[PDB]
Amino acid sequence: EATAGTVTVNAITSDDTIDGIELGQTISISGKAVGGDISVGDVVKMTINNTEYSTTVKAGGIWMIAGVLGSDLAADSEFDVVVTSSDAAGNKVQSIGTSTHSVDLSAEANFSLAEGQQHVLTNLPEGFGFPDGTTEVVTNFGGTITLGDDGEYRYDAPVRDHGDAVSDKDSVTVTLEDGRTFTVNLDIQDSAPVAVDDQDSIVVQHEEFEVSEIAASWVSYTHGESVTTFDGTSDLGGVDNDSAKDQIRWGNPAESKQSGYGFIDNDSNLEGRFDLNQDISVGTFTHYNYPVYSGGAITSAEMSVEFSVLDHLGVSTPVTLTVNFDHNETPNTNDVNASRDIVTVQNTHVTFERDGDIYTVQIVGFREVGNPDGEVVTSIYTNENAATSYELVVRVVEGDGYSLPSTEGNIFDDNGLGADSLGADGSVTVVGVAVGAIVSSNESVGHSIEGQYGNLVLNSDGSYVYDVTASVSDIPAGATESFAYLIQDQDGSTSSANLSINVGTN
Amino acid sequence: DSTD
Ligand SMILES: [Ca+2]
Ligand SMILES: [Ca+2]
Ligand SMILES: [Ca+2]
Ligand SMILES: [Ca+2]
Ligand SMILES: [Ca+2]
Ligand SMILES: [Ca+2]
Ligand SMILES: [Ca+2]
Ligand SMILES: [Ca+2]
Ligand SMILES: [Ca+2]
Ligand SMILES: [Ca+2]
Ligand SMILES: [Ca+2]
Ligand SMILES: [Ca+2]
Ligand SMILES: [Ca+2]
Ligand SMILES: [Ca+2]
Ligand SMILES: [Ca+2]
Ligand SMILES: [Ca+2]
Repeated sequence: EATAGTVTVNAITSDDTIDGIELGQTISISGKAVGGDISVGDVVKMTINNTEYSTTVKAGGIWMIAGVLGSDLAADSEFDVVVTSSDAAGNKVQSIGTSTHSVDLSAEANFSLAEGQQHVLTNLPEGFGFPDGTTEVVTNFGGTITLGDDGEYRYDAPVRDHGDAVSDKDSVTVTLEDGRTFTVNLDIQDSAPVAVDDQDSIVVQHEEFEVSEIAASWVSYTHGESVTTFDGTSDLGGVDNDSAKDQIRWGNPAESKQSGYGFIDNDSNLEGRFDLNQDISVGTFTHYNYPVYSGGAITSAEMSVEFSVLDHLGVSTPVTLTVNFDHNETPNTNDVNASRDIVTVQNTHVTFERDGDIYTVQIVGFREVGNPDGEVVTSIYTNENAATSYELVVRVVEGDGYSLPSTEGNIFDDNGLGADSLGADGSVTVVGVAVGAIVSSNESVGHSIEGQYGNLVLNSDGSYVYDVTASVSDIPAGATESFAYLIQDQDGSTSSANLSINVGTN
Repeated sequence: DSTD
């Protein structure tokens, strides 16, 4: 009985698997046959996909099959190799080896492509193609890969919500009749809007008025005991250049003197002229707070601020601004802040005509003396046994004074540099706005916000209104406002730009 | 006594 040898088969190609390129090639198959009665020249046979391949054992037990079809090896993943040998006497024996290999005719093609655009697919894997008469495959997301006249493959990337819980990696597998598959993976990239800077301008009018001296008179009051009105004196209020009754006093003194108000006009500093669109002090208002017995104080008092405006024909127009004050002479306790007395001035106005145009004098409020740029308030607080003083600020404006100088627009329009680009996602709104150069999604859209020279209301649809609040005197040459705004698309992409407003005077 |  002859002695069988060892039959071995080497890996089928380097990685021991038949891929889609090897599918169309002729593949060498090799191995060994050693030991037992195996001799050089012995027959080597194997059946692969129902085709027999044969060779012989060479010196050293090497055996090799020149050319096996890749298609056969792709269709048959396991086969036996049989070697027929004999011994001296002629006793036969068969030595058998078995070979397995893997078959993977797939190839993948990976892309990362912007949404809402058509893209030519470059560097597709070798042998990529559509079967038969196919000119279009539909992707998992409903996109299409289309074979064009020019032989190029083009992908129409759908728009995606890149913020939701669904992957945006599209895919499609092409299958060919020979068994090859091609999987095209298409990572759809998000798009974003592009905000473009905007330009606007506004001009604030300057206009000098010639005005007479001011005469301020306390003309009426409600409640109070021992109420008197009088032209101011050195002892009570200080002196002014007229005989109008600029002082008012009330109350039964419970320690020393009467409480009241005094108003000393600004005739000398004004030098007989007003300016349009300019905070102006018409005089100094002093609140004299003394302790008076309960119930002896006014609750309101009215002061007429009278002056004439002269035109270029020499015609004088008399003007009377009525200023109403609400007064609270509060109960006095050991609490000094609670014991303070409170004056509130009302925001009244008066309109007058000069040279065929109307102008409106408006009460602004109280401002601390010596502080032209300080805060203006409408309520002031004075300790018992003290007096506080404030400039009484007005502003004169063209018209009926229903609105300040303003300009409007929409940041989505072309405002000098082109219209904002919205991106493929759409649903773009303004989600943040702020003065300066930095902006984030915030809670100022649709709100009035304070700039350098005015206020802005920018809404989510891009519409804005800017109005100048600053006094003309505080607007330097080349004054500019700039607000940064942030827009946001359907799935969260954001872009910022700046709304620049030129603020001039003329 | 009671002043304002
Ligand atoms: Ca291989
Ligand atoms: Ca091929
Ligand atoms: Ca032999
Ligand atoms: Ca087989
Ligand atoms: Ca193998
Ligand atoms: Ca294997
Ligand atoms: Ca998604
Ligand atoms: Ca998107
Ligand atoms: Ca987006
Ligand atoms: Ca005067
Ligand atoms: Ca006087
Ligand atoms: Ca006076
Ligand atoms: Ca008091
Ligand atoms: Ca009080
Ligand atoms: Ca404008
Ligand atoms: Ca813009």
